[PDB]
Parts: sequence; structure tokens; C-alpha cells
Amino acid sequence: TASIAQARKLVEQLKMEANIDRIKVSKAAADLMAYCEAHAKEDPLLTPVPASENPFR
Amino acid sequence: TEDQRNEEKAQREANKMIEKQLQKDKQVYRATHRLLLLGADNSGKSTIVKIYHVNSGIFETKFQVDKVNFHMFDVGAQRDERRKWIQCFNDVTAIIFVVDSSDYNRLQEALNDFKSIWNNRWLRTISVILFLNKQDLLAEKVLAGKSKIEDYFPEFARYTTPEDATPEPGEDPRVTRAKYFIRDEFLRISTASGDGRHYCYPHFTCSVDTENARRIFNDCRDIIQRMHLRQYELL
Amino acid sequence: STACKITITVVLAVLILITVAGNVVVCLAVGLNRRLRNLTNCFIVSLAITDLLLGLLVLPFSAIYQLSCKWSFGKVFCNIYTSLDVMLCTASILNLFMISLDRYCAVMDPLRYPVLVTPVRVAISLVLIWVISITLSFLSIHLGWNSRTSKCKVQVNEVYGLVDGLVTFYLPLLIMCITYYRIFKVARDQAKRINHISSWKAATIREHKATVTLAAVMGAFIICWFPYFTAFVYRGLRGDDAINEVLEAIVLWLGYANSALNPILYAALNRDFRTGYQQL
Amino acid sequence: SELDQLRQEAEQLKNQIRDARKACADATLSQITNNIDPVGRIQMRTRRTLRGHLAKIYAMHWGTDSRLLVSASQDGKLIIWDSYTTNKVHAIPLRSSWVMTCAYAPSGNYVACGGLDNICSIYNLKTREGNVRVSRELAGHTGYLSCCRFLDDNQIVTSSGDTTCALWDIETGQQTTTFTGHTGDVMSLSLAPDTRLFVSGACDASAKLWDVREGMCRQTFTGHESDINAICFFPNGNAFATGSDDATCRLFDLRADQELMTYSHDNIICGITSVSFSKSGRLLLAGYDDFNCNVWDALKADRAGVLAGHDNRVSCLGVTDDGMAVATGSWDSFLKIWNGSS
Amino acid sequence: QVQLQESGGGLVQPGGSLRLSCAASGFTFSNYKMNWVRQAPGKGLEWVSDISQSGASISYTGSVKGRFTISRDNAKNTLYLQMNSLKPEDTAVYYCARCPAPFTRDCFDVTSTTYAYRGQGTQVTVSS
Ligand SMILES: CC(C)CCC[C@@H](C)[C@H]1CC[C@H]2[C@@H]3CC=C4C[C@@H](O)CC[C@]4(C)[C@H]3CC[C@]12C
Ligand SMILES: NCCc1c[nH]cn1
Repeated sequence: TASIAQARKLVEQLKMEANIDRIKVSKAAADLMAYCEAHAKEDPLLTPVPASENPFR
Repeated sequence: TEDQRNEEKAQREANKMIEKQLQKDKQVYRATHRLLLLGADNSGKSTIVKIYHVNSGIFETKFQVDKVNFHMFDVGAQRDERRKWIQCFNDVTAIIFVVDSSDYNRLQEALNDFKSIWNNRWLRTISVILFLNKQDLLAEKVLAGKSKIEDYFPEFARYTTPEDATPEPGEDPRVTRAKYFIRDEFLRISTASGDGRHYCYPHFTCSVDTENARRIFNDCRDIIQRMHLRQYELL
Repeated sequence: STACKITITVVLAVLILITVAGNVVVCLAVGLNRRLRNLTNCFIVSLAITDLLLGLLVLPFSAIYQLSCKWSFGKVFCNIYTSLDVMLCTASILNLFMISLDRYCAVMDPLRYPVLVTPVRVAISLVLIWVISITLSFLSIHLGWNSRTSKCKVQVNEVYGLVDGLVTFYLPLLIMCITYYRIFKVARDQAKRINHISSWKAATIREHKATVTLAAVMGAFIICWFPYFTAFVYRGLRGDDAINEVLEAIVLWLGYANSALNPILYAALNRDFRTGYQQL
Repeated sequence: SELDQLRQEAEQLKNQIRDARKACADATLSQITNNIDPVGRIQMRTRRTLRGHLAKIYAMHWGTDSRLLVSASQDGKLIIWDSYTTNKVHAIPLRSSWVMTCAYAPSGNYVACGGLDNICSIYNLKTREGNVRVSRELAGHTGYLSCCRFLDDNQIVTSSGDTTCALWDIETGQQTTTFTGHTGDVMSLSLAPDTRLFVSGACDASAKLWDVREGMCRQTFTGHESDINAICFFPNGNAFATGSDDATCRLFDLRADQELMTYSHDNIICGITSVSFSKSGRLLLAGYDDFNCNVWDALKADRAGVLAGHDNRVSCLGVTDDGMAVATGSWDSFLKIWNGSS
Repeated sequence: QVQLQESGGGLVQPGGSLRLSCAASGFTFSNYKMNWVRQAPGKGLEWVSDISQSGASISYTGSVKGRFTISRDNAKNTLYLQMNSLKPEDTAVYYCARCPAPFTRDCFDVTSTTYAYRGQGTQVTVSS
């Protein structure tokens, strides 16, 4: 009765995942783009800092 | 920056103490030869080499031949899936593959396992010291005649003993056909690919066999010697 | 004679260019590639640097002296030039000797190789090469040990000819022949074993793979240096006029040509270096 | 009867979830970020090379001060580096040399490691005796330890090859919560910035979002075609990126509960070992089996640059908390520190 | 999501012929080596046959050699197993197993207890 016990658990898990609230992909995509824009200046890898401010000269 | 200078000297001094210890570990690491022991449950891989320490789930055997240290690692406490943890042993000297020769039902299973290890991208430069264990049981099975290899291996019907074969004295001709067909079954895999980067060293061994440590020592010498000869364009 | 002199000048110029360019590539390959900076290549780099110094400090002055047939420069510089010639040639030959010994240990004792060729011994081996090279070249010439104005030939006497000949060339030659013949037998034995692994598969290793490689390594060393040291020993015993001037110039540049063959035999014929050139 | 009916209900639920995700897939991240300008060419130089490991490096983790880092190698050595000076601060000899993961505690007082020994060992870096000692050995996993991350000085989350993740109480040595549901070896995990959630990627080609306090799987993310080897949260915690053996990197969104972008190239046919984000999240750095690290534009799926400085597999990489540098570990036994210049 | 659906099979008299079909989805079918694995009642899973990515390389177990034929259709994303001259020893649940990684010659864990890239299986019965 291992398979029948596993089947109940797998079905029960899919019910929890199917009842979540989902936002639109456009809303989620915009939020990722907004966060990148706001923190762009403070990203040393994206915008390398002057050699005076680089600890790894 | 007097305080900063004091810290820099202390950190520099601490580094030098570590490096001296690392130098000692380097000599110990390079002197030892590491081996991966692989085999199914039917194979008696645990009794292949006659210092055994159980470190967590990994069983380690340390044996010495002619003042050369060998550390054989046997992975015990893992799931049957192994494509991930097998990558930990991409730099071993050799892989010890142990096969139960008497078990015809699981013989193809060992061949499939040997095929995956031989053709894995991270084990393409690792030689395999193949041990065809339980040769005594194979002789009894062949002489009894109850089970036929041709039932599991139809090619064996048209197979003949190689001329280079060296049967043991007082050994039945039917036994040496079975012994070398199984060995050739593994050699078909090992000679298909490899491009001279790795070779398979097959040996016939029994449960009461005290020469297996020397065979590993001899094969490891051949493996490294062939690597050195190939590097100098001598092979 | 004018046509011949132009032809000889080109050959000497090409020989210098090959020696300098061939050894710069070996030095550049090791410097650029991190994987090539290992203890195994220390003797190859040391050999390449020594041959590179010969191609810059000794070969240009040997070509000028050979073509002009006179030493325009001062006598004081002649002793320095001849000392550099002896030092760099002796160190180059002894570097080849250490390469053969290093390969002998790797092939013949593969299990204990990582612990027998520790970098301390590699540094010791290189130091002893130059200590002997300096002793035979600068100490001997400046103290008159090798002593018997337009000529700038390296002098030799009966005692110096035998000591320099045996230590620099003949003793290493005897050991290298024994070392490379034992490696030859092992390579041939391994080739036969690999070819006979299975009956259904054809031979994957050429039978003369080791024969060609070892005859090239030992043949170049013998051809380039045996006539020079045989003449060098004979000249010391029977005087400087015993050897013909033309013959002495031929055997001199044969030894110099060995520096142009070392980057090919020990780097171009190494699997690690050939793949290193691709990343360069 | 009952078993046959239940497995049919799972298919109906899977179709229900797939339709729900398709309903909210109004646009594509590629379409949204088409207008924004590209990041250009990202050029990074090797500022530091960390030498001293004598075997393949399998894991690294930066400390929160962005200066100290810990690396693990299968020579049985845990090394703590001062990245500014390349000085070795500590060298911890491991009882089992088959280490696969290492973690630096956010406080900086502890490091953790573990591998094929199925144990997560905690090492105390701040002792009155002046040496690093084992403080805890967390036993309970029946497979190899693939990843571990501290939540604080007393809690750590581990992923194992026994298909489960666990949350441990270090002081008591017991796993308070067990996270089950993966059908393959869990290879990596990443903690959310608030440490209330964590994502894990397994060899069943799926990524699961777990609630730390509640202890159940909230969401399951599929879309990869092979084992997931690496996973990393987006800096705001609303997304994560994965790397698989199918030579692709995918960006999943938590709230949209679906994949947003794929980072793959036709030349790339090798597996991915490690993934990380830059401080702003605009750059996705991925390590590959072909010895290279590719810098991707997270928003536009463009290969911004390449870190080519290793002669063997790139096994791990990580970006400092301040975003100043990225470290890459490799099977060639070296670590390299990278950053750009103005 | 990677999913494999085994179809075909059922009750066939000994000596009969049977064709199995495996429907592949969620992955680039042309990039993976495919396998057929069966599990006899009271026995563990065993490998039957495999076919390479392009179909050039094909292997079989010696117990089914000369009676089983494996073929694949990359365009159709489907895998086939033709089983003629069946035997009562061939009664087993047949599984369509995909090799874990693309562009590889090895195939490690297809015959494992819990393998993610293996289908639910189809039942083949030969006993009269
Ligand atoms: C790689 C090997 C084959 C290179 C061999 C180079 C030899 C053949 C060439 C290079 C230098 C040349 C010598 C240069 C100068 C002279 C002096 C002249 O009065 C007689 C010819 C003679 C002696 C040449 C003989 C041939 C020579 C020795
Ligand atoms: N031109 C060769 C230099 C030398 C070395 N030993 C004697 N002479």
C-alpha cells in the first residue's frame, strides 16, 4: 500500500499549489525591471567603480 | 597606521604558518594513491584486498605494497542513483570494479554499470582494474551444466577461447571458455572507446586470493607508466 | 668566394634566428599558460633559457668571427666570449642529461615519481649544472687551466680535453644511452601488450612509435655533439694544428645547431606543450 | 481502482495549474525589457588568484563582510581567505575529504561543510584556544550533503542526496523540520533575503519553494529538462534563477509561479554548475563545464561577458554582499576574484 | 515538465507480437539517448534495450536479442519497441527511460528504484 499512500500525498500537494494567487507576468516582469533600475548605480559589477574605490586594485 | 601595520604583520605571519602545514600535507597527498571500489551486492568487493576504517558511510581501506600507500574508498551509504556523487572520484588513480562472474542473471547489469563508468565524461581518463570475482563458483556452475551462458549471451554459442589465453593447470576446457568470454564481454566495452587515455585491467580472482593487493599495485604501475610513456610520445 | 660567403651568411643567420625564435616560443608558452608552469617543465624551461642566451650572447659573435676570420674586439672580451660559449654549451648539455634522468624516473618508477623529484632536488640539480658550467668555463679559462691576437679559439690541453670531454659529454652520453634504452624496452613491451589486448581489434599503437622518438632525441644529441668533443679531445692531445680548419668549423656549428633542435625534440614532441601552443 | 483514480486526478490538477499559469502569461519578460538599453560588454579582470588547495575545489561562500571567504576542496581542506591580501586566515583539515559544500555564517563566527559523509559539520572560528574546532556534527541525512546555508548562529538549512532538505537546530544537533517532496537528489538551495523562504533545485528537474517556519512546499517550478545543479534568489526575493545540465539557465518568478526567461546559447552544450546575481540583479553569472563563466543580462537574456580563467570545470562562484567582486572556484584547484574597471 | 507515456501492451498469447510506444514531452527528444526497462513480477528492474540520439547505435539484452526491435522517431518525439515471438518469461511492466543528460554516451541511473526521467510504465502479459 505504498503507492496508494504516495498517490494521496501527491494529489494533496497539488491542491495546495493550485489554490495560490497568481499575478500577471507583466506585473512580475515590471517589478524585476523596476528593482534593477533603482539599484543600477550601486552595482559595482554592472557599473565598475573608480580604481580609488576598488578594494581589489 | 601603526595599528594597521601590526595587524598586517600578524596576518602575514599567520599565513606562513598555514603554508608550512600545507607543504607537509602536499607530500602526504601526492604520495598516496586513491582508489574507488565499485561493485554490486553479489560481488565480494569487501574481501578483495586482504587497515579498514569505517568513516561515516564511506568504507576506507588502506594497504601498503612495497612502501607505496593505497587508499581505497568504498561508497556505502548512498541511494542507488550515482550520477552526481561519482564525480567526486574524477582524479583517482584507478577504479576497482568487482563482478560476480558466476551470476549470469546480473552479468548484464555489471556490463551496463561498467559501460556508464567507462564512458562518463568525468571518468574518461581513469583506468579500471576489473576483478572477475568468485571464479571458483563459476567453475562449479559450468561443470554442473544446469545453467547455460547462451541463454543469457547468445554470442557465447559461436565464441572460442583466445589463443593468448593461459588456462590454469588442471582446468576444464569448458571453464576457460566461460572465464574468457565474460572477460571479453567487458573488453568489448573498454576497447570500443578511450583513445588510449585509459585501459581496463581484468583479473580472475577467487574468494581465497591473497594476491589481489599486488595486482592493484602492478596495474597502478602500468596505468601511470603508460600515462608517462604517452606524454613523452613513446606510446 | 663572394657567392659562397653570402650563402654561408644566410645559413648562419637562419641558424641564429631559429635558435632564438625556437627558444622564445618555449619561454612564452610556459609564461602565458598556467598549466605549463609545473615542476616537470622546469628542466625544459631551463634548457630553453640556456639555449636562448646562447643564441643572443654567443652565436652572433661566433658568426662575426667566422665570416670575418678575425677577432676585431679586444683580447679581454675574447676570454669573456669563449667563457660564455663553454658555460652555455656545458649547461645546455647537462640540462639534457637531467631531462633524460627525470623521464627515466617517471617511466621506470611511476608510483614513487611525485616524491623522488621534489622541487628541492630540481633546484639542487639546476644549481649543480651551473656550478660545473661556471667551473669549466670561467674559472678554467681565466686561471689558465685550459691554456696550452686575431684568433679567439677556445684553448684546450691534454688534461682539460679529457676532463671536459668526459664530464660534459661522454659520461652523460653513456648514461643517457642506458637510460633511453631501458625506456625503449619498456615502451616496446607496453606497445605489444596494448596491441594484443583483444583479437577483434586492430593494433592501435605503431610498433616503431618509441623507435622514432628515441632515435630522434638521442640521434640529434649524438650527431650534434659527438664530432665536436671527439675533435676537442683530439685537438687537445695532438695540438691545435692537428684538426683541419674547415673540419673544426663544421663540428663547432653542429654543436650550436643542437640548441635549435632542443625546442623541437623536448617541447614540440611533448603533448602538454603542443596543446599549450593552441591556447597561445 | 482507488490508485488508478488518484493518478488520474493528479493529471487533472497538473492541467489546472498549467492553465492557471497560462492565464496570467499575458506578456513576456523579453517583450517588457525590449526597450531598455543593453548593459554593453562586461569586462572583468582577475584581481586575485587564491592558491593552496591541492585538489578540485567544490564549493565557496563569501562572508558578509565581503572580504573573507571560505572554500572547500576534496583534498580534505577548508580554507578561509582574506581576499584583499590573499592571506590564508584558517586552514581546517576535514575528517572526510569528500566535501561537497561549505557555508559561511552571516555573523562570521562559524563555517559549515559536508559531502559524501552525510554529515554537516559546524566549525567554530572564534575560540579562546586560538584554533578552529568542530562544534557540531549534524547527522540524520541518509545521502550526501550537497548544500548548506546558515540562517543564524543556531539554525542552518541543508540539502541532501536523499531527496530531502532539513532545517537544523545547531545547539541541540537535531533537525527541527524536514522538507520532503523532491524525487531526486537535491543539489542546491538558496535562502531568501528575509530568511523566511528558500528555494531548492533537485535532480528531478524541478525547483520547490519552501516555507521555513511552516515546513511545507508552497510552490513547485518545472521547465528544466535535466538535473538542476544551481539555484539563486533574485536580490529582492521575488524571483530565482536556476542552472541545469541541459545547458540552460531559467528565471522563475515566485508570484507569477512560472518561468519568465531562459538563458541559453547554441554553442553551449555543457552543464551548468553555479549561478549568481549581481547586487542589482541585472547580471546573472553562471559557471559551466566548459571551464568558463558566462555573464548574462538577466532582463534581456544577452550574454554580457565571459570569465575565462580556469583550466578545468568551474564548480562554484559567488558575488559579495556589497557587489564589489565575484569569486570563481574550479576543479583546477584555484579560486579567482573578478571585478571591472572604469 | 519532463514526462514519458508508455502505451501498448496487454495480454498476448505466447509466440505473439506486440508493439510498445513511448510518447515524449517536456524535453528535446533528439538530444537524448532512450532506453527500455522492464520489471518482472517478484524481480527488480532490468535494462532491455537502448537507442542512441540519432538511432545509429542500438543495443539489446541477450535474453531478448533477435526478438525485440527498438526504434525512435525524433520528428514524432516517439519511441517504439517491437516485441515479436514473445515468451512467458517476458511478462513484465515495461518502462520508457530517458538518459539523465543530453549529448552523453553514458546512461547511469535509468534502472534505478526511483528515477525521475522514467515513465509510469505499460503492462505486458504473455502467460496464457
Ligand atoms: C640542423 C643541422 C642540419 C644544421 C647543420 C648546419 C651546418 C650543416 C652548416 C651551418 C653552419 C655551416 C658552416 C658555417 C661556416 C663554415 C666556414 C667555411 O669556411 C666552411 C663551411 C662552414 C664550416 C659551414 C659548413 C656547414 C655548416 C656547419
Ligand atoms: N662550442 C662548444 C663549447 C664547448 C663546451 N665545452 C667545450 N667547448
